Amino acid sequence: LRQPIVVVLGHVDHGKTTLLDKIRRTAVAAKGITQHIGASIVPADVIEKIAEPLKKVIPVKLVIPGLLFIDTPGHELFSNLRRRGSVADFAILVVDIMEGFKPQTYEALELLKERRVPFLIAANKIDRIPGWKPNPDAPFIETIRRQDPKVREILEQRVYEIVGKMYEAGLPAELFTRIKDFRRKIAIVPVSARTGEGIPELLAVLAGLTQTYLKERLRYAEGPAKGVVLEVKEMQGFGTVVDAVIYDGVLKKEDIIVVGGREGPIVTRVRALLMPAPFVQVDRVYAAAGVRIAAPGLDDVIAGSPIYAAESEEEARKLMEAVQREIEELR
Amino acid sequence: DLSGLSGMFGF
Ligand SMILES: Nc1nc2c(ncn2[C@@H]2O[C@H](COP(=O)(O)OP(=O)(O)O)[C@@H](O)[C@H]2O)c(=O)[nH]1
Repeated sequence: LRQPIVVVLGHVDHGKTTLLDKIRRTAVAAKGITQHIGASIVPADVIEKIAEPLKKVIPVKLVIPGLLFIDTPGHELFSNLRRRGSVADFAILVVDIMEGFKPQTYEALELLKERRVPFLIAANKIDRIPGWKPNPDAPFIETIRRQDPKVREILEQRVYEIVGKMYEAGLPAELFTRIKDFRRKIAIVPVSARTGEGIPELLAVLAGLTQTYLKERLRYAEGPAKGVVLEVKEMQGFGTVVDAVIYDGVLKKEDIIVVGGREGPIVTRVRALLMPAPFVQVDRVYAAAGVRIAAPGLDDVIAGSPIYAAESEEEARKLMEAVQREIEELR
Repeated sequence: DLSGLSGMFGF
């Protein structure tokens, strides 16, 4: 298996950026992350370490190698993960527990539905519930046991409101500690992206659900890379480069690639693969990775475009019609 | 429950 690819959605100011940064900080402290372009990997060992206080209540053993978190949240990035469903394997829908569902919360729901991306809800800012007294970094189930009873009562009223919106939207959901069948109900996991409370359940649910239910998508197949472009930018000493996510196979230096551009399909060859310095050049990257790709002729590449490596010029040519067809469905 | 996460049920 390779790493699930996780995207973070939700309304402005509900804590997406904060949550991703808390996760990364928690992982860096456990050991910590792997450095990818536009993404961070939490290794399975680190997830097992962070989930250690839950070991007696739930099985915490991982058969995924890690989780890859896309570091840019929100709807434009999610649109750039679409492919003939999504490249994303799982999403976190961040809702500020005090505020509830806002307009971009419902947009994210529609996008998730349309692309059939499975998800959970992170009911964030629980530290802002009147009376909350933090236990930093603790599992939700440990810290809530130490809050005033009125605190639990407010939390359950806010969660019930979320559950009401979700049902109205066609999607059964519940507090994660009130679910028997995680295939049938969307889990609501209360967290604080400020204090870290609930991050352990957060990570254990993501890991649990992806490795249990998505093993067919997560199968690594040795083969030429398949990916998506997330950004197009100018890079001094390399011209226009693309930041991509590789979701299957292996991408190597000097591989031929086919990518979509504004004046038609681009056929080029990898000149350098760049990763963050611990930029450094690497000879190859395996799925799942975020990598920066320097190749000639990428000026007109369309963000969101598929990227397909090719063993030969003749197989490249055969890919160009698929790429154009993909690009058309994405406009 | 094949995930085993319903070990949390009741908390
Ligand atoms: N108290 C508290 N503040 C938070 C939490 N998560 C985010 N914030 C703050 O809420 C604001 C918006 O967070 P941000 O991550 O930027 O929101 P985004 O727009 O969804 O990416 C910032 O001031 C954050 O410091 C939380 O869990 N607790």
